[PDB]
Amino acid sequence: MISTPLSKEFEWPAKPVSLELQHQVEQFYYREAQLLDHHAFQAWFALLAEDIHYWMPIRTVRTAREQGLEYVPAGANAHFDDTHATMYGRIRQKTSDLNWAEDPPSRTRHLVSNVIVREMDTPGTLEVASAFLLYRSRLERQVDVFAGERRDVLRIADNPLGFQIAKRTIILDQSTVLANNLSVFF
Amino acid sequence: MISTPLSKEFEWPAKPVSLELQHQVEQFYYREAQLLDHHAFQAWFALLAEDIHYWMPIRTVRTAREQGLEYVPAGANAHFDDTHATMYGRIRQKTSDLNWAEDPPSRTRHLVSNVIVREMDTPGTLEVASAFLLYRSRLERQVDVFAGERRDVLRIADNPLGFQIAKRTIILDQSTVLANNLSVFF
Amino acid sequence: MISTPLSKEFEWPAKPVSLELQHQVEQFYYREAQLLDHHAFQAWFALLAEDIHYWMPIRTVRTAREQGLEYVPAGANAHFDDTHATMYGRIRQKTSDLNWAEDPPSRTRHLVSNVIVREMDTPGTLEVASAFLLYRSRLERQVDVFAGERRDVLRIADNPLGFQIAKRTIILDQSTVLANNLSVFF
Amino acid sequence: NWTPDAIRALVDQDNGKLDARIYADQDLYQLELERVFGRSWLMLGHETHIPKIGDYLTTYMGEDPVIMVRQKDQSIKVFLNQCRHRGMRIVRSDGGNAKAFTCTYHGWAYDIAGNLVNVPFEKEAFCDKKEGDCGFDKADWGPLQARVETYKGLVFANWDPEAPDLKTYLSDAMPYMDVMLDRTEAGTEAIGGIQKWVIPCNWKFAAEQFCSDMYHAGTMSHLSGVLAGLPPEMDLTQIQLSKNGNQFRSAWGGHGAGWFINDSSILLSVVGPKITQYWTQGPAAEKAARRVPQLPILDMFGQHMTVFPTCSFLPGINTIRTWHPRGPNEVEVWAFVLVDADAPEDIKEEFRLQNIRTFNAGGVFEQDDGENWVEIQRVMRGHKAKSTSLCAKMGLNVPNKNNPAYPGKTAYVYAEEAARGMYHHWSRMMSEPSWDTLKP
Amino acid sequence: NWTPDAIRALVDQDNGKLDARIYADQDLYQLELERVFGRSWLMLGHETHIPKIGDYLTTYMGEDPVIMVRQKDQSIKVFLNQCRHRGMRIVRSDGGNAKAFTCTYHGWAYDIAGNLVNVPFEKEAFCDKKEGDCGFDKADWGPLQARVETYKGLVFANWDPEAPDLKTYLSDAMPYMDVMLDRTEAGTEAIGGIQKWVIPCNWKFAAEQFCSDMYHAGTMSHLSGVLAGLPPEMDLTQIQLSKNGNQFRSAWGGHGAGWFINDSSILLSVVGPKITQYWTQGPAAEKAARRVPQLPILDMFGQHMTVFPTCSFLPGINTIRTWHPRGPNEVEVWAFVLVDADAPEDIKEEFRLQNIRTFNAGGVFEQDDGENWVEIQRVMRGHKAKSTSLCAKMGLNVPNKNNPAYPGKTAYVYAEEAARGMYHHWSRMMSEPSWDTLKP
Amino acid sequence: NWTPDAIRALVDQDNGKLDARIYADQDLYQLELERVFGRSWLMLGHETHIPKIGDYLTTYMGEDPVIMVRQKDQSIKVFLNQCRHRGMRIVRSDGGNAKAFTCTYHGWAYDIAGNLVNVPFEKEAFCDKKEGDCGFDKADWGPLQARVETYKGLVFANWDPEAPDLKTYLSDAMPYMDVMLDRTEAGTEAIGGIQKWVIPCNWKFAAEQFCSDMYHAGTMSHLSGVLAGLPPEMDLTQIQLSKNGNQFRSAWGGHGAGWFINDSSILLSVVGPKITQYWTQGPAAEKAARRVPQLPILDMFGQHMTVFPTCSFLPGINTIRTWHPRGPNEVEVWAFVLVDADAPEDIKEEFRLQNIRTFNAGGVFEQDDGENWVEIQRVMRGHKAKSTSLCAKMGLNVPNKNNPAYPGKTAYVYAEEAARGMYHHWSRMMSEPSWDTLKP
Ligand SMILES: c1ccc(-c2ccccc2)cc1
Ligand SMILES: c1ccc(-c2ccccc2)cc1
Ligand SMILES: c1ccc(-c2ccccc2)cc1
Ligand code: FES
Ligand code: FES
Ligand code: FES
Ligand SMILES: [Fe+2]
Ligand SMILES: [Fe+2]
Ligand SMILES: [Fe+2]
Repeated sequence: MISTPLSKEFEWPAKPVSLELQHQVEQFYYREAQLLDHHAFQAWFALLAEDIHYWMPIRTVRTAREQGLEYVPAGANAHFDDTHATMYGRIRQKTSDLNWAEDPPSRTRHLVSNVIVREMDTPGTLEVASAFLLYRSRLERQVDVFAGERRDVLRIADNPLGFQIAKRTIILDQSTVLANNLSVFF
Repeated sequence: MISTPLSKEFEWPAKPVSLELQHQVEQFYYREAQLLDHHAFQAWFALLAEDIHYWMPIRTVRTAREQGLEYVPAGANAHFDDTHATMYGRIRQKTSDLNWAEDPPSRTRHLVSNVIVREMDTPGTLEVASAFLLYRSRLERQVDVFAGERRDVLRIADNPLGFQIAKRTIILDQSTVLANNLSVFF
Repeated sequence: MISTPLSKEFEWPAKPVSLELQHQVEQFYYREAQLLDHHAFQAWFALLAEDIHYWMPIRTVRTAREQGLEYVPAGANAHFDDTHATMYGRIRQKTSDLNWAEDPPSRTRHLVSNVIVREMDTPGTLEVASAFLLYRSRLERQVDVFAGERRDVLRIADNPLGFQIAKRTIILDQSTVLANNLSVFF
Repeated sequence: NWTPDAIRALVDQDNGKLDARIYADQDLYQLELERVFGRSWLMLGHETHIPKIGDYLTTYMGEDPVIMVRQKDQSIKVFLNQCRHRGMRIVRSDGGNAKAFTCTYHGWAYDIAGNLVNVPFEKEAFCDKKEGDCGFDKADWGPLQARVETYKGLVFANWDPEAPDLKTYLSDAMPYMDVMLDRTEAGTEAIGGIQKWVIPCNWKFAAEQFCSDMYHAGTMSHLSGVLAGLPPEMDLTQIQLSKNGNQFRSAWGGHGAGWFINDSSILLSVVGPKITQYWTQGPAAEKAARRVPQLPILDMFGQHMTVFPTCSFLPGINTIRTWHPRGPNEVEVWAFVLVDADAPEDIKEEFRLQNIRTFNAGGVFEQDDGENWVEIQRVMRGHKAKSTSLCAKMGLNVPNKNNPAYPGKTAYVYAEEAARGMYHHWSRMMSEPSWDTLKP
Repeated sequence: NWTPDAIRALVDQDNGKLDARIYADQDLYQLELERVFGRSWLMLGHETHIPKIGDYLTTYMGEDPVIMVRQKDQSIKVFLNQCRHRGMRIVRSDGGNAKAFTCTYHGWAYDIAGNLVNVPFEKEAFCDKKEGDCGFDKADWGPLQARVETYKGLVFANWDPEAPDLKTYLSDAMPYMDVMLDRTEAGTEAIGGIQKWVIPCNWKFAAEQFCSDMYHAGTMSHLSGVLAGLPPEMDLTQIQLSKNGNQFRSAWGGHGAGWFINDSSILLSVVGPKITQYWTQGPAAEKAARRVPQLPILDMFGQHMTVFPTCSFLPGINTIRTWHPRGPNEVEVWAFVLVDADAPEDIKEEFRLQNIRTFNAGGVFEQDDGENWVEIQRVMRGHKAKSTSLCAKMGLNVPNKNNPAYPGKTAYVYAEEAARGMYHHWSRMMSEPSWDTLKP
Repeated sequence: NWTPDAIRALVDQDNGKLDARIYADQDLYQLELERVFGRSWLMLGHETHIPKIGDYLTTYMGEDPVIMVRQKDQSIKVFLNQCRHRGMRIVRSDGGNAKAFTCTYHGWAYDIAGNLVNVPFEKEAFCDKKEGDCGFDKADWGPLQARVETYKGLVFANWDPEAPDLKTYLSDAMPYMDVMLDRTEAGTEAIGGIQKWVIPCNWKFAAEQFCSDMYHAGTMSHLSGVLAGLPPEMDLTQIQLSKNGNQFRSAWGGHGAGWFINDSSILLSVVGPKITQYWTQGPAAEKAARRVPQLPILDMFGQHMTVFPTCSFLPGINTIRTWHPRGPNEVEVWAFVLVDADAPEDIKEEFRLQNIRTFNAGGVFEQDDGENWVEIQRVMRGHKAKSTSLCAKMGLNVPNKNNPAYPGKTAYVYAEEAARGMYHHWSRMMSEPSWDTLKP
């Protein structure tokens, strides 16, 4: 369910998807991770659909009675809130050789696990939840560890990878961002 | 083998289990992780069998000749040593809104990988080894990383998830606990 | 492709491998991880082929115009550059009970994910890319986290695990090694 | 042990020289907590963060955690987030609504004014017959209160009762603040969500940049950020540069602002055509021009500003932040977005999305700023590098760079007059123990 | 540089005030290592940890790693886990059995008494004709030895030869220790497994809590912990509270204990009905009453105690721990469980499981304790928060709170008399250089 | 505040005693940065790292990042990797080729000599009519330059203009360096790839070990490392030991070397039979013997050496490294491999693979070395352990241990004469402010 609160668990289907579909989704994510971890930003950008919404909300620290205010809602400030056009600009920056935050480039590893797939009513469209561990190191000694969950809408596509990312919502397991920037893609 | 020393590797079967069974076990664990990472403690507790033994032994630092004393044995002090009744109390605490260690609640991510399944002689009963990375962050800047291995006894059940946890032994890759508490479930 | 630059992404096949083959490779890696994480070094060494080349290049920090110099090339200094004979010596050290760097032994966890398999032209020979998170803790409080990618050549073998490692190249997501040593196997 | 003469020697505004020790010395940082952060007006947030009675926001004054809370009489009180019993944090939430603040350790309850109102077992353990007859009075044990003043939406706080009032403290810098804060009679409002991130650098690097440093933006710091906003058919060779503008140094306080004149290029790159049009043309722009008559605001573009020590903002883009110090080698950025309360919904939305795109932890401009600051701090770890004499000579003794259309001391857009003013006032606060001489 | 007068001013027992600097100041911590930890009796473990000849346990005295080892004559010796050659850790294991301790660097071997007995190449490199003829003697190069004394199972150690003996050091607090330690002629035994975890807080918060702080348990710190032990049909509204009891302050030393009277509710919540019955009714309880005649132990429930500075335990629950300091902002808890050696097997098992459930790194009570302490330490990082005057007035000048049935100075169960005593003795050790005045 | 007398008391070479405070004291470390690292000749790399014009290597002098760059006249210049404007790192790459070094913050460009050649907007903002007419001159704002001297391939640098030249600084230790550096007229070359890793220990432990400590290798530190090189049919019981050899202490400077005589066993274990043969027999070995006539180099095996303070190498194995200090509790090892430029390709390859196997972050020898050092540093955190009097008596007053075949002061292979010399010179540099007395 697309509008499930990010505080609440993913709405997995009654029974798990087929072996074949699980394999294809996982293999797509592994290939996506390969592109990012080897700085193939143009190839990675090709996987983003024309109607992509790339969104990472701000998480807050709340006590018992106001836990419904944990996530800063849509239509407010966020870490990422992007379209195909704005992501294009980000990619232009990353491949410019003038992006000082990423020149010298960061060494990254996108660990992809806990992949749960749900088949949506539109044929070829899937809602997918996954856990991630993003290890980032740069220059001499800087190390930043990111963990969390991604909730994607994926569509079957005629590209070599077989899929395109239609929507991406990133749950980051941090309130205050502990890194100096978010100069890496999730 | 249930009584394999925790210092020794898991006794995997002669040949790996079927694709279908591997899928069902992994998907169960991913769903279990979703519940914990989204603080659905009552739903998670429902997955624990009535005869559950939830156990996490203390690990010690030993030289060559006394390596057999690495693990503090059963029937001695431990990090966790729990039944269905004691786990019920833990869940009552977690959902009380008075558990100050978890109010505000921690942000967790249970990464589940390296799943090895063994079919036991009792039909529907499985022994499962898996590796975990538990990322925990709370409040402003606190970050605790837990890594290790879980050795479970799982039974097929008529619940929506299809399984119940009959036994859980947690190998934590730490001697001295580096976090201020163990206020998260493994 | 064996000679793909380590800076460049893995050359995955046109379509992903079969479900059966993916399962067998992953299960082999999980079993390999079990042996290392439980200090079964002699059993682990048996998985290394007679013609094994175990190699971990040094990574450097480079700006835009000299990014082709990121990896210290083959035939130069490296973190690991090993044959069956030199690895045998390493194993002799690890099992001697005189290896002070590993006595008391480290507590390790080899998280294996992002497994991408490619079938080579030689029947039974596979090229495999995978991501890893190596958690290492020892003594009272020491913690070292390693992340990166492994690119292996695996051959089918008549051993209980079904495979032997013919080649291993380790991409470590670090330039300066942040740990005091590399006294663990990757 | 630092002497007033030794501290003053670290900053030379007459010769344009800075001692690099100011950015990394631990002993100097401890003196900053007492002599700068302990008696300066510091920005905590906006009035719209706490609109209703009982609404609170937890924030910082230096390294001290504080509670900013709306009172029953619509006033705002600020007090230390520390229980007077054993020092436990009273409020553990980022914000919300409360009727009382209760300590989780022993249950000491405080009202929204910061008064201790409930002590468990007071009758049984603290007194004999009547409350207070054994030396314990709840009125004696409330957390430290800070002075609170608001300036057109922004909430400022100061510990020191001897310090000047906010407006006197702001010197002649208020019109420059009004470019963002006083454009409409409706005032401003904060878009929900304060973004918090950690940069391992000294607070002065960030404070100076927004105070006096247009130089970095006009050179090579943000070439990739500008390219990010350009269409596929356009590149950096086609876009001009920008060389016309001025900067402002406050008469007192170390406040500073800088802007380009008659060129919307630098603003257009960050905020786009829709906001640029709103900022310059139409009823809203005309109203703003009337409300800020001391400045030719319609001719000003890409403004940067710092209200000393740590309140920084960019009028036009409307990002605003406090730099919370975390030692000499670390800072926490607490940033939020301000919009005109009466602005059309499509304008508010544009401000929201363009800010996330640009001046944000993951923004195309902000990420390159931090990378510079972190590397400076890392080099400062060296013994020779920490005592280096740094160049603050830019614009010094250079004639005919002022602009009579702007109030106060002005210089060229690419200058460090406001920077020299910031560090001069820094050295004044650090060397003068009394407000008898420090006050304007 | 701290003067004796400046140190004494940090603690005011006559007015019930504490300076918050005691919990975070780095210079004060260094003085603690010398003047408190360097000359206090510190608990290392139990005799049952090292029952046989050659058995050893590696532990800490402050931040100094030490080896606690059983000798051939059944005595216990304690010496620094540091080789006299280049400082290498001699023993790298948590415990076990040894005939010798050998350094891995250059092979210097020490006997179980701590004497240097083997130096490789001594004949070739260290001497000319006979051992010692060139100035090198193995007898000169043994690790620093500590004074060792046992009190009814517990092993204590002290570096200072001028310090008073253990029993004199324990003042009038020994009967209160006996409630747990001297219940039977069989003595106590430690359940296998010392749990070690790291809490980022000052040691004094933990030491004070077990010394004088029943107040937190009777208020809101452990509401969720109590609920954890309640059956499904019961909640917190049905359970009473508890208000009858006393606390004890030692005549000298800063030791303290607190307990409830004639109410087993707080004990029952932690240990359950089986242990409560064992603690109060039957031959074992009757024997304990005879063995500790100075206290009405059968009427005492949920006791807490600290033996200054860092030995803390809870008689009835039987958790016991040492707080190993790790700077002013961190502590390591080394905890284990004690049972009566002659207790029935089902009672020993109940003690084991109830302890893991409650007072343990993951226990339902312990986890809420640490969370309070960590947050206090985090707030103390602030400049204003670190110098706050804290309230230690609880029970001061409040009359008729003593209990004549108990030896020494007594106050109400909810009081800080024992706390004021702890901090007063702390200030004494920190300000008085000689035992000529410090000794009781 | 440390006085010259208090510093000298930390090291006693006449009695063979060392105060453990030298390894962990923060105040002593800060004095090391000024009085040791700030005026010593430090190794940065090899000439082959920067063979062509414009080639550069970024490295360290203590904690100061520096750029080592080849000039147009084939000379080498070394200057601080810090922009004079606001302190930004000028070069962010490990190495490569450049025509200019440009700062990313404000675009200040420096030539390969370290001269400031381009300042953006200098005409518009820095001057009035002509460059320099308002007090700003680019010649005034270049990064700090270091003195540069090469010794047979190795590049050394020193900040202090008052310091002695490199060769005078090297005292009588140069022949011992030539065993590795001057074997052929073709010189040496560095194998590509500098391995960098972080060890949490003091630099002096590593520096001393390579200076004077064959003792650890001949005892139990490397038993597992030796076993790693043994064939399946061989074990440690079959291999002998080695007891014949000498060590060298420099007349001035604290340099030291140690080696075995007439026994290739220790070398064979590390480098194998092919290198051992190359090192001892044939035209290459014969040539080396002629080129180093002051030493019987053909009879020397398994040599270790330290050029004070932090240049360490092992002639025969040909690993060489700089220990970059990172506080009193941490060091960075920057290691590379040297080979004779004219050596056969199979010999160069053997040197390459045997080095990775042995003296490398993951090597079978190196890993056991670090483990010892890290544990020493961890124990030093204790209050009693940090002030321990350590034994440096090895070989002191022991007669007839010198060897007349070797120049300068010599002792037994298992001795600490060179160690006592290292720490004595350390104490001299730390206590004497002027080169008027410090110079040889
Ligand atoms: C400090 C921070 C940001 C800017 C700035 C950059 C681009 C456009 C307008 C202002 C100037 C100084
Ligand atoms: C310090 C630690 C624990 C307790 C305590 C809590 C509940 C029941 C009995 C004692 C009191 C002070
Ligand atoms: C310091 C470092 C290494 C060695 C060394 C070890 C084995 C063989 C040759 C030299 C001696 C001192
Ligand atoms: S600390 Fe707040 S009530 Fe005791
Ligand atoms: S350090 Fe223990 S023998 Fe040298
Ligand atoms: S810091 Fe290098 S140009 Fe400003
Ligand atoms: Fe900027
Ligand atoms: Fe408690
Ligand atoms: Fe060595």
